[PDB]
Amino acid sequence: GSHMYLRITNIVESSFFTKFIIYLVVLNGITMGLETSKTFMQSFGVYTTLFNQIVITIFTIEIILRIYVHRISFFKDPWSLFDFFVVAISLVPTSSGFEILRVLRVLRLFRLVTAVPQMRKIVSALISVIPGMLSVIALMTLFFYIFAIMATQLFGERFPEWFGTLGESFYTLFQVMTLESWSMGIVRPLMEVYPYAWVFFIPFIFVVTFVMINLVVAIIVDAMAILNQKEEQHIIDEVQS
Amino acid sequence: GSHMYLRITNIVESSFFTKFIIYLVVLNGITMGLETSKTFMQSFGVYTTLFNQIVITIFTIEIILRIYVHRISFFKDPWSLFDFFVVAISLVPTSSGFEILRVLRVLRLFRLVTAVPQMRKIVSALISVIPGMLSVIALMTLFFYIFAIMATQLFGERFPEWFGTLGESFYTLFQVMTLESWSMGIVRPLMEVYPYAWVFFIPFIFVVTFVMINLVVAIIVDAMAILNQKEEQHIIDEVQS
Amino acid sequence: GSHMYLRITNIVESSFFTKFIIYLVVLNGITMGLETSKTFMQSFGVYTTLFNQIVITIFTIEIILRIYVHRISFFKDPWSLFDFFVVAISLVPTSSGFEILRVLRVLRLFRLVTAVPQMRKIVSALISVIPGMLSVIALMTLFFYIFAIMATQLFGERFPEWFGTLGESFYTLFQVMTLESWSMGIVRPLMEVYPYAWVFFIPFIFVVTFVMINLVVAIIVDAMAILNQKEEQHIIDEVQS
Amino acid sequence: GSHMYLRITNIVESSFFTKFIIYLVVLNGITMGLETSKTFMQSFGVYTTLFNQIVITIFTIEIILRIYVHRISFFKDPWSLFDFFVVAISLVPTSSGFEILRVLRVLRLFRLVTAVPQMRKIVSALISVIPGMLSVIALMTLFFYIFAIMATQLFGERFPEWFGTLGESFYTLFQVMTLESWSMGIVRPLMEVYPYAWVFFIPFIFVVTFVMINLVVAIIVDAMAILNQKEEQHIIDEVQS
Ligand SMILES: CCCCCCCCCCCCCC(=O)OC[C@H](COP(=O)(O)OCC[N+](C)(C)C)OC(=O)CCCCCCCCCCCCC
Ligand SMILES: CCCCCCCCCCCCCC(=O)OC[C@H](COP(=O)(O)OCC[N+](C)(C)C)OC(=O)CCCCCCCCCCCCC
Ligand SMILES: CCCCCCCCCCCCCC(=O)OC[C@H](COP(=O)(O)OCC[N+](C)(C)C)OC(=O)CCCCCCCCCCCCC
Ligand SMILES: CCCCCCCCCCCCCC(=O)OC[C@H](COP(=O)(O)OCC[N+](C)(C)C)OC(=O)CCCCCCCCCCCCC
Ligand SMILES: CCCCCCCCCCCCCC(=O)OC[C@H](COP(=O)(O)OCC[N+](C)(C)C)OC(=O)CCCCCCCCCCCCC
Ligand SMILES: CCCCCCCCCCCCCC(=O)OC[C@H](COP(=O)(O)OCC[N+](C)(C)C)OC(=O)CCCCCCCCCCCCC
Ligand SMILES: CCCCCCCCCCCCCC(=O)OC[C@H](COP(=O)(O)OCC[N+](C)(C)C)OC(=O)CCCCCCCCCCCCC
Ligand SMILES: CCCCCCCCCCCCCC(=O)OC[C@H](COP(=O)(O)OCC[N+](C)(C)C)OC(=O)CCCCCCCCCCCCC
Ligand SMILES: CCCCCCCCCCCCCC(=O)OC[C@H](COP(=O)(O)OCC[N+](C)(C)C)OC(=O)CCCCCCCCCCCCC
Ligand SMILES: CCCCCCCCCCCCCC(=O)OC[C@H](COP(=O)(O)OCC[N+](C)(C)C)OC(=O)CCCCCCCCCCCCC
Ligand SMILES: OC[C@H]1O[C@@H](O)[C@H](O)[C@@H](O)[C@@H]1O
Repeated sequence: GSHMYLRITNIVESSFFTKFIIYLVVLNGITMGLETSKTFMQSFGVYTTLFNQIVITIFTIEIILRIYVHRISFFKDPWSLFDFFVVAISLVPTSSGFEILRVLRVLRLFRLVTAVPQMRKIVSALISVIPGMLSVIALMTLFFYIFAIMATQLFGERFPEWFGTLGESFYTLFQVMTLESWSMGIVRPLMEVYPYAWVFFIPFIFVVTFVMINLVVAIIVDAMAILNQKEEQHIIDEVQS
Repeated sequence: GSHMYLRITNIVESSFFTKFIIYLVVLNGITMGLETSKTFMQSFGVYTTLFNQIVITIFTIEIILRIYVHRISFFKDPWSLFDFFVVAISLVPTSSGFEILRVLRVLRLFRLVTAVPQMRKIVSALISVIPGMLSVIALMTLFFYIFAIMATQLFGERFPEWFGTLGESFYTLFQVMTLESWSMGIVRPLMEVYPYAWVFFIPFIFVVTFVMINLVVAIIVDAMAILNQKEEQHIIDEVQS
Repeated sequence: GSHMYLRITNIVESSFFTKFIIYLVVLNGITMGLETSKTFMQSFGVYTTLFNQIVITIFTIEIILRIYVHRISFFKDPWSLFDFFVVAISLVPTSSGFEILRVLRVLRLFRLVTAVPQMRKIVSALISVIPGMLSVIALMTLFFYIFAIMATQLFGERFPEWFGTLGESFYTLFQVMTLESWSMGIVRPLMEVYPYAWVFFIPFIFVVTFVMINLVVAIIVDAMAILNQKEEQHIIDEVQS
Repeated sequence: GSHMYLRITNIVESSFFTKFIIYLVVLNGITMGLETSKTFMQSFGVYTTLFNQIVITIFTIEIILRIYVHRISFFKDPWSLFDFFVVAISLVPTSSGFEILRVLRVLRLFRLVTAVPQMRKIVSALISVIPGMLSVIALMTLFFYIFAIMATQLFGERFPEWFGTLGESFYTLFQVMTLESWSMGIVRPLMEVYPYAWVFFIPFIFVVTFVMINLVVAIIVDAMAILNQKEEQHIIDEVQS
């Protein structure tokens, strides 16, 4: 709380600071689309590469400033950690030879989420449902795991591409979950060799489908139940009192 | 409010006027189906072309009359603006050389929506949900935008048809959203060259799917919550009073 | 109400009568599966053909008896009319030369629905939702109709199989509604010739999808609202009284 | 209740016993994944085969102990019966020559469900919805059965792979239910020979789809109705009393 501390603290926390960052993101966003065209890149490429290095500099300063202001409270904020790791990624230099990190640089456009509070509320809303499903996700994954193992050893030898490997079978089973080509592309070919392959995949399709629908039904109905508790208690004690 | 004004105002606003338009639309509707058959067109084509020019004349008169009656209130009515722009389109002549406008002429059948009030209520109902989703739509589109950029530069060089271009990648990503052939048609081919391509598309499939379902769940549950507020207040103050 | 009338009326209305019919249906049901195997048919075919003619005789008698008992009240009962028309179909003889009616004979197994009251309740439940959707169905069909006409004339000339005809276009548009191969099978081929074909089908996919989901959401939420009216009135007037 | 009985009864019922089993399952689970790699199997295969025989021994002892403790109450517990039949399967020796039972051995990983009570609650939750649907399932299956018979005899002769047989037709009809390639893969080929085949499959697609959605809607709305009964009674009699 020194006098130097509050100097920067009043900047960082200013609406102009936030607004300025958003301007940059929206600008670097448009810039990253244009960088997609080799035509544009041949003409104006050096400009954009610099604007890019400019922006990432600013964002590094910015993240350093917020760390001064917020201190340990910054590394316990998920939105700040995200901003951190996105900016960290952008710093690993293009010479790294692993172009994956060059492409991951686009994740900085997600600042337009962490910085706009109406976006934060949505993402928070969406994510909020997930912790109640962790056990169902675990059940589903165990299920996938068991069936991946059985598939690999029923079909891996004749169908190595689809089932030669735990991973390949996981992949194929996820594909059948989405029902994408599950019969013409997978199970019908399978059955020219394993005529009962349908006894594996149909029940797999039933379970996995039943569970997902039931997840959604339970979420709606159990929420409506809580809304009803809060209304019961209110009505019932405006009557008692 | 002159005496000439109300002369036409009583026509325009008459049930017979409305009924007459609907008759025409339903007639021009049947006519536009028959115009689809070259057989029919070879026999009776000139008849229909004229009936068509007739109807569009009437509709132009009609729209002019409603503008006299309603004045500035007409250009603040979305149903009137629609009727306007559909009739405007039909006026651009067949010589224009841009047959798109010739085909857009079919949109005049949508008068059967703007003119029948039971239809207006449905469309109004449906559209009513949209303004609350604008922020989610924006989040989704930003998401698509970020992933379109990463895809274009991970896969555009070897897969120009599916990913050579921001637009092509947008297209393909929408296709994967609907899950149409996402694995046999897209990701499996992709992985003969980029074995980890599944680390891109599966999480993309999870997010986009999770969000859409969660949109629907939130709409049902948040509405049921409002219905519960209005019932709380009623019950609670018939008790207080 | 004569003494002969009630003689048969007590049979027709007896539990044994109903039970007997169900036995027959379940028996003719098993029989119609076995008739599917040419092996079985070569061995036991003449037996089954007769059992079949037997059963349809009985059912004709049965339907005649119920008409005596129920009189005009029988032709105002949808379950009876169904039983009627299914038995009518079975009477048109195999010599007719239109094997469609030979196959429609299988519809008599649906007696196992019209005769078992737990089934009747389900089907009644399901059908009950439909009259409230008639206007939405009409909107959807008008929509399909307008888009079928535009598609036929944008794409019918180069793509006669998918769009050469109002009917063909209806078909294809229903296929795109279910999203079956809409992109790899239809729109991607289309775009090698009409690069903007995506401006037609994507918005078509949005509308048709939006509407169906919104139909379901409205049904759940509007029902929950009615359940809330009936509970309001009860609570509110046990308080008033 | 002898003194020897309670000796083992206190073990079986101990938290350490349960915990120990779970450790084993999670260990044999990891082991069954590694057994998937021929590389690993060539190096460490004999180890795993023994660990496997070890674990199944333990589980046999374990199941015998729980039978002593629980007696007839064990064969009326579905979770115990499952554990039983999974362990029974594992006992049939590898010499049996029916490798299906060798693969079914993986089902022992489902102990991680029967033994962890948070999992039991989920599966119990999910299964709980099913008994109310039995009649709808029956209606659906009758429906499939009737349509399988009609399809087999309309299309079995020209399309033996898809419809030559009651079973083949069942399969294909389930495929059309999931909408997987129903048009490009099935109905479009069908219509080059049977131009009206769409009069069969489209209504089939409507019914089967309508029913499934309606099942889900009814489940949500009928539950919300019960939640409303329990809240009515509470509110209404805190007012009466
Ligand atoms: C109602 C909820 C439903 C949730 C269902 C979840 C069930 C599990 C989903 C798994 C998805 C499919 C994963 C997959 O593709 O597996 C690949 C990997 C290893 O494969 P690998 O052999 O490297 O590569 C296969 C492709 N190839 C041969 C061309 C290189 O295989 C693995 O290594 C297995 C990875 C397991 C991932 C578990 C994901 C947890 C879900 C997170 C929750 C998100 C909520 C929004
Ligand atoms: C009862 C359950 C208890 C919990 C158990 C959870 C942990 C299980 C881990 C099992 C790990 C098994 C890994 C494995 O077998 O890898 C197989 C393959 C590699 O095959 P390999 O033949 O070694 O490749 C040789 C390559 N070459 C020729 C070039 C030399 O590589 C792959 O296929 C990739 C491996 C994907 C593993 C996916 C793991 C899913 C975890 C699910 C957890 C569920 C918890 C409830
Ligand atoms: C839960 C809500 C979910 C909403 C998700 C929305 C996410 C975004 C959907 C985008 C849909 C796909 C658009 C698409 O095809 O992109 C094409 C264009 C430019 O492509 P272009 O390169 O011209 O042509 C590609 C095809 N080709 C090469 C054969 C000519 O690409 C563009 O120019 C991008 C256009 C962006 C459109 C944004 C649409 C907003 C949705 C409206 C809300 C409707 C509610 C009923
Ligand atoms: C952090 C985000 C901030 C917000 C940013 C939103 C605005 C972004 C606009 C980016 C515009 C980039 C346009 C672009 O790169 O076009 C690429 C291609 C043309 O490639 P090009 O190589 O120029 O074609 C040469 C043709 N030749 C050979 C015959 C001479 O043409 C195409 O591929 C069509 C371009 C489709 C653009 C789709 C725009 C989606 C907007 C999403 C907005 C999300 C807001 C939350
Ligand atoms: C995990 C949840 C993520 C959710 C957000 C999505 C993030 C995006 C992940 C993107 C992964 C894309 C992987 C892929 O296959 O892309 C292609 C690259 C490069 O191909 P490469 O393997 O170099 O083969 C080149 C062959 N050649 C020379 C003949 C052309 O392949 C590679 O270089 C493989 C490298 C694997 C990277 C793994 C990245 C982990 C996720 C990123 C960090 C989280 C951000 C929130
Ligand atoms: C949320 C509700 C969604 C409802 C959406 C309904 C929208 C309309 C659905 C239409 C379905 C597709 C009909 C179709 O395939 O059209 C074929 C016919 C004439 O085709 P045609 O040229 O004879 O044959 C085409 C095939 N070919 C060339 C190989 C012989 O084309 C016609 O003749 C048109 C027939 C219009 C049928 C209208 C159906 C009303 C729906 C009934 C409600 C059921 C509720 C359970
Ligand atoms: C503003 C809307 C007002 C309401 C209008 C509703 C009534 C519309 C009826 C239109 C009837 C048009 C029939 C038509 O054009 O048929 C075209 C084709 C036959 O083509 P054609 O070239 O004659 O075949 C010649 C055969 N050859 C070479 C062997 C001699 O045959 C076909 O393609 C089959 C025709 C399918 C008709 C589907 C009708 C859907 C009704 C939707 C109603 C919506 C109400 C809200
Ligand atoms: C809203 C609820 C929706 C429920 C819808 C249920 C409707 C019926 C589903 C039937 C699923 C398809 C069964 C199927 O593939 O049929 C095959 C068998 C005999 O086929 P088969 O000729 O041996 O083999 C065909 C394949 N081939 C030629 C290559 C060897 O065909 C048969 O033998 C018939 C088997 C009937 C099974 C009935 C299943 C009851 C559902 C259980 C409820 C689960 C709830 C989680
Ligand atoms: C009104 C309804 C009353 C209830 C009726 C329920 C019971 C129906 C049972 C019917 C059994 C018919 C079995 C049948 O026809 O099998 C046909 C084929 C075998 O064909 P086949 O030509 O004998 O094979 C000869 C093989 N060869 C050349 C090597 C010598 O093999 C197959 O295709 C497999 C058979 C699949 C049977 C699926 C049964 C579904 C039950 C649905 C029950 C619904 C209850 C509400
Ligand atoms: C409308 C809602 C219905 C809902 C319940 C479903 C009822 C089932 C309808 C079945 C329609 C099947 C039509 C179809 O394409 O089947 C094939 C037949 C016969 O083929 P065909 O056209 O004779 O060509 C033979 C060519 N050859 C000599 C070289 C082999 O094709 C024909 O013979 C065409 C005949 C069209 C029959 C139209 C039937 C109307 C519906 C049945 C009455 C309602 C029952 C509730
Ligand atoms: O206590 C919080 C502090 O953590 C340290 O790691 C940093 O160097 C400081 O700048 C930060 O304020």
